[PDB]
Amino acid sequence: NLYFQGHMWVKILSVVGARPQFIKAAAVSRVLRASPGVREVLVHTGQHYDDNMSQVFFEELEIPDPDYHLGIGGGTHGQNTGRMLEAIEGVLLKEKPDWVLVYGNTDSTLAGALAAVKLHIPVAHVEAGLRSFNRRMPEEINRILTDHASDLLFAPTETAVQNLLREGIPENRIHLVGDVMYDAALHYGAKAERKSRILERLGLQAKGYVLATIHRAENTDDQERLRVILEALAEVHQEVPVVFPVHPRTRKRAEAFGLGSYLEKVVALEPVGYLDMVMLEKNARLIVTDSGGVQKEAYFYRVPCVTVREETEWVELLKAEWNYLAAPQNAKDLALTILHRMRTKGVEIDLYGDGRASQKISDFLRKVGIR
Amino acid sequence: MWVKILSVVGARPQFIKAAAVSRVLRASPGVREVLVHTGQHYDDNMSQVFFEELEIPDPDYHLGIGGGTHGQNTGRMLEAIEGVLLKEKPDWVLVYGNTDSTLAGALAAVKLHIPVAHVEAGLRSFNRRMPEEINRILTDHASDLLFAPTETAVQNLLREGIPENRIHLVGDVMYDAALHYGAKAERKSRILERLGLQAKGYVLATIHRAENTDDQERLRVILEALAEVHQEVPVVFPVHPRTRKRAEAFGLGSYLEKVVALEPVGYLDMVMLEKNARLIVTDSGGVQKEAYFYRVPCVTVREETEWVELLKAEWNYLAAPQNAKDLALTILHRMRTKGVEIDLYGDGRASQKISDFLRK
Ligand SMILES: CC(=O)N[C@H]1[C@@H](OP(=O)(O)OP(=O)(O)OC[C@H]2O[C@@H](n3ccc(=O)[nH]c3=O)[C@H](O)[C@@H]2O)O[C@H](C(=O)O)[C@@H](O)[C@@H]1NC(C)=O
Ligand SMILES: CC(=O)N[C@H]1[C@@H](OP(=O)(O)OP(=O)(O)OC[C@H]2O[C@@H](n3ccc(=O)[nH]c3=O)[C@H](O)[C@@H]2O)O[C@H](C(=O)O)[C@@H](O)[C@@H]1NC(C)=O
Ligand SMILES: CC(=O)N[C@H]1[C@@H](OP(=O)(O)OP(=O)(O)OC[C@H]2O[C@@H](n3ccc(=O)[nH]c3=O)[C@H](O)[C@@H]2O)O[C@H](CO)[C@@H](O)[C@@H]1O
Ligand SMILES: CC(=O)N[C@H]1[C@@H](OP(=O)(O)OP(=O)(O)OC[C@H]2O[C@@H](n3ccc(=O)[nH]c3=O)[C@H](O)[C@@H]2O)O[C@H](CO)[C@@H](O)[C@@H]1O
Ligand SMILES: [Cl-]
Ligand SMILES: [Cl-]
Repeated sequence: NLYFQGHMWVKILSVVGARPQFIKAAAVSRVLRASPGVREVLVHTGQHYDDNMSQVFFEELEIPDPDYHLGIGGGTHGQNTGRMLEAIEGVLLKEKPDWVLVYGNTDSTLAGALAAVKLHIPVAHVEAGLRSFNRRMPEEINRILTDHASDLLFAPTETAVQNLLREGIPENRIHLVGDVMYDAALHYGAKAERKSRILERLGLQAKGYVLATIHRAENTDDQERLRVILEALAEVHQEVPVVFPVHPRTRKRAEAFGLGSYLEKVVALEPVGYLDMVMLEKNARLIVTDSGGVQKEAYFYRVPCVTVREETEWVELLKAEWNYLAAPQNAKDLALTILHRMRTKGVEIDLYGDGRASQKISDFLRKVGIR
Repeated sequence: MWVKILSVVGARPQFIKAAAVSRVLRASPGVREVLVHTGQHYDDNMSQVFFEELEIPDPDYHLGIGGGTHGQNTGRMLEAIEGVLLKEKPDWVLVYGNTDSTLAGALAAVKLHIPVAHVEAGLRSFNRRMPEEINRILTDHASDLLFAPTETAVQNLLREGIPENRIHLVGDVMYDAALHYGAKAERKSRILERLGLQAKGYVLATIHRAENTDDQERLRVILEALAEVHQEVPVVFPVHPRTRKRAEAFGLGSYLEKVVALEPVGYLDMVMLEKNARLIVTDSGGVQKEAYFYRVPCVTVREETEWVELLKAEWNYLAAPQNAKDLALTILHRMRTKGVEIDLYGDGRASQKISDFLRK
């Protein structure tokens, strides 16, 4: 035996529930699965369950079948989170992992953190420390409580680091690693370029359209806010075609509120896969969204962005002038704002790291040691 | 115009706090209170006895959730509490202390955008293994109003970036309760008579922290320490059912027969035992304050406490359970001590301060 023979396994269990969590997990899981002395276990809470919200990401992003599908979703915050909490705990007692990874800030994120910390299993938070400072948002609650329940905090931004320090989280548990969604954009771009012909199937050409997505509860749960958004987009479409993959939350609200006819006024799609989405974003003249990740991706592709919200967690994008908030207060103004910004670019700047946040995270999990 | 306050209570120390605050809210103009009992504590001697002897109004809801894991108790409470909130739509949800019930109620509420107010906010053990440290950090960070009992708790909240306009130093509602119920206790408690004890003729012990009961070696040290003490001065020991169950589980039941072990007692009986003890040994949060209220020296069987002013003032002493004999001696040696004269925890109107803030 010449070389040193290591005898130590760590079991890392990831908890995912929703579309953006599968994307982040695809970047991180792949590095962990390739890491010596790492056994990864993946739990799918069931929060997102339609194939174009879940299965399609497992296919295109090459994620192994979850070890557990919990089958929980569609309910209230109370039912989803409550049921996930108890179910995730069951798994934890079975699998007895050394670390629990949770991602972003869905109800699934919070359920996993809570299930784990009370069993004294160390929680690590991928995308830690983002603040909208708007507690009406369920996502803000989620990230605050998850962060304060975590033993490791993988911040993507300096602002995120500052947020955590300001809430008394000790500096030694915080690591600025950048953003794994940039890793993912880099890792899957060639496959998107190879495999999507969404542009060919919509008869669209590069820079000849605007891409839009809207699903924030505060935008969809209010009939008249939603109307401002659908009406604005419809106005924009007369000037530049608007492509709009429509989230199931958004469709369900549009329907119940009777606003369905507005979707005839733009190029509305079922929700798309990541590969088609990359191609759509890459080639847009402008992106209008209330998504977190999409704001970032627009910048990756150096496409201008409008965020239809009263705030963003991703403030560096505003400072760099790649992003611009426009709250949905009236349709005329929203539309005018969109058309004006279609002519803009931000400044050249390198945000979100080197595309290897996944490797940093894996390295930090493996070397923390038994406290 | 009128204001609706829904209160969530699960366990014994929450009933006691609720009693103080309830009496004042109910009596207050422009206020309905709805009371939700999660079911976390359910034995008659941990729950009904408090409603009855403290004349707490019947809970509008009894969820009947208890006896399971953290994840079962909390996740079920979360769903069940939310259901009631959807029905009642209060202006404020009120939580107390730091049980699994506390967290479920806060979390149920904040996702419905109902303002949450934390009664007894900002206490910190800095021991993140305690399920109660997590409960309070998360509850505090989910709350809109923070009723701190001490300057330390104010400081703890500011250091975690919680804004000062949300923090009110109101003292301790458990002081209110002690003052209000003191006379009834005097009139109605016959527990000294029943147990054959004389005033200042025994030590009072309670023990129930998870780190003391789930850990066999810690639990053994404690029970062994108390049995040694009892040889010198009788030890009176109302045993938390968790503690009873863990002691039976680890085969330490016999130590309970070597002191004056009791089932858990009512508040009135407890006040009488506390008042008349030579010294109190506990790992309870509330009992360490109460010993101070009755100028009875306290020994706290833990590595830390949230109530650090009780150490500062020499009314309370830490004794971690490392060694049965070291613990027995520390207990016996603290018996004839006393702390300095100082007023902690306010004027006994913490509840009315609380009530005023809510109405305004
Ligand atoms: C506002 C907010 O809190 N957001 C949180 C939220 O994410 P988010 O708002 O980005 O959700 P979302 O837009 O559904 O997904 C985008 C992805 O879908 C792809 N995407 C989008 C549409 C589509 O049809 N196809 C497709 O592939 C896009 O290419 C893109 O890769 O949940 C996340 C999570 O917990 O992990 C948190 O990290 C977020 N926190 C932050 C701060 O961004
Ligand atoms: C350490 C810890 O986290 N503790 C938290 C915990 O309380 P605690 O540890 O005091 O539990 P506990 O000792 O059963 O009750 C004592 C009462 O029972 C009475 N008591 C006691 C024994 C008895 O037989 N009869 C009786 O009437 C006594 O007279 C006394 O009035 O739950 C509380 C809650 O969530 O509201 C938190 O505020 C506490 N946080 C703090 C910081 O003290
Ligand atoms: C509270 C929470 O965790 N919110 C997140 C959730 O929003 P999202 O709106 O998806 O939140 P939910 O998981 O509660 O789903 C809401 C509703 O969408 C419908 N539905 C959802 C999924 C599905 O596959 N099919 C379906 O029809 C159901 O009616 C369901 O009740 O995921 C988004 C990513 O896309 C995130 O940006 C949001 O932060
Ligand atoms: C996690 C949590 O919230 N812990 C609190 C809980 O501890 P406590 O130890 O009561 O915590 P639980 O509510 O989880 O109860 C633990 C176990 O005690 C037994 N049991 C409980 C209640 C009852 O009426 N009968 C019975 O037998 C059950 O086996 C139960 O499973 O209440 C204490 C008040 O006394 C508080 O100091 C603790 O902070
Ligand atoms: Cl979307
Ligand atoms: Cl007890």
